[PDB]
Amino acid sequence: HINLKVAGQDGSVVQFKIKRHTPLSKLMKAYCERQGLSMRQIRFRFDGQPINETDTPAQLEMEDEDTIDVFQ
Amino acid sequence: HINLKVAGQDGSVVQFKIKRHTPLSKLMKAYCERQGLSMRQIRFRFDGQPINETDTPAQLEMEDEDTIDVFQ
Amino acid sequence: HINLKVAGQDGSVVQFKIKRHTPLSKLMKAYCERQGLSMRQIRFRFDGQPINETDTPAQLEMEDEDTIDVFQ
Repeated sequence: HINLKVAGQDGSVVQFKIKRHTPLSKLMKAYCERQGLSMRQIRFRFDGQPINETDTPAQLEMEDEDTIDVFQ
Repeated sequence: HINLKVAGQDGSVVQFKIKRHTPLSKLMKAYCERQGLSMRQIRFRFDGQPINETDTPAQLEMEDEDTIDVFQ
Repeated sequence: HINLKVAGQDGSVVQFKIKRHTPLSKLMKAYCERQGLSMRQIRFRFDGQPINETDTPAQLEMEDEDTIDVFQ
């Protein structure tokens, strides 16, 4: 697994672990469930690029302790 | 204190700090309270072994930044 | 940004990132919102000193991976 941070605009940082070839939608759904948020209302980006349903950490060239940004 | 991670099957990783000779039930109860979960429905394991009410990090040979796995 | 930990008496550790010259009330409000807590009922301290509305990490001489303590 690699460890990823999900950072909100409020400064909150929530941690996940995910395998490099697993879709990031695993993480996005878990974030929403754990944080009581809706995909209808939030968006996830990595180094400015939107993350799609099937993108994986390896495809997006993510490394351990990288950060995903969440926006409204 | 040592720092411990509690990892769910969804990839969520939640952090605790606990003294080495304090029972892990402190951590288990705090996890349940903070995550809105019930002991009735979840179980905690460390390197495949169930964690009991009075087990301590020192007894289970846990070290800083180790991970506890949570299951349904 | 620097990374800060917010530690509860239950051993929970929640992470934030904040710029050094931004008021810590950003973090305090985010903690309360994310944790479903009220400022009416909790207090934040750093190395024994209460944190006020306009105190910044730089003013309080905080560094990456320092811990803020939360109390009832």
